[PDB]
Amino acid sequence: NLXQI
Amino acid sequence: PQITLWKRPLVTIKIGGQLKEALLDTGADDTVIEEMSLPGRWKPKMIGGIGGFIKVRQYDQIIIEIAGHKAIGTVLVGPTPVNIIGRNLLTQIGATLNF
Amino acid sequence: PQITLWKRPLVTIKIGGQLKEALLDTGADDTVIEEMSLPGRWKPKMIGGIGGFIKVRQYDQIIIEIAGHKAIGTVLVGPTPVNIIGRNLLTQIGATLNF
Ligand SMILES: [Cl-]
Ligand SMILES: [Cl-]
Ligand SMILES: [Cl-]
Ligand code: NA
Repeated sequence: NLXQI
Repeated sequence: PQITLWKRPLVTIKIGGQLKEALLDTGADDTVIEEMSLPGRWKPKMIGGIGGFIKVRQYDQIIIEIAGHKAIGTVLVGPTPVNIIGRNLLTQIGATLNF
Repeated sequence: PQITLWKRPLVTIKIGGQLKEALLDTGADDTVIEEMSLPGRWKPKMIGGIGGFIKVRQYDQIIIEIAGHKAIGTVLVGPTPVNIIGRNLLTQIGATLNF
């Protein structure tokens, strides 16, 4: 899992 | 505390009287929690991640405890794979990255 | 250093002989870099986050310099909107979260 803008 | 990164940096949060687990995430501008009820009005926001953009509900001035530290600020609610504590609240609890 | 989180924690990296800017991302299990060539064997992988999943190429035993600190590990390459240094390489440079 990678994870925000 | 000092948290190493060999495992996911998961902590307990308290929001709406409810305990939840969340990830401390320095790569997130904003705090994002799974679907739940929060008080007050919300406003629209679009956020971007690795897979593209999603719509979320923005709730301002929400009281949340993070690893026993009090914060009051913006919480986004939407379909996130994991609850994430982002820089907007990491700065409130005094967190820094060190190496 | 000690990096505060008022701003995105962006650092310079060197990978494949190239300088890039990357985000130090404690919410990321893995390191993901924008499309580039790397030497050796790779295999396909799917990785996910907010917004869903993307397909990447997985390269193992890649060396990267992160803010002057050398580390080796797996690097994923694909259409990510931001270069991300994840926990698999943050551990190697001794990064911790502190509050
Ligand atoms: Cl805030
Ligand atoms: Cl690795
Ligand atoms: Cl360690
Ligand atoms: Na390799």
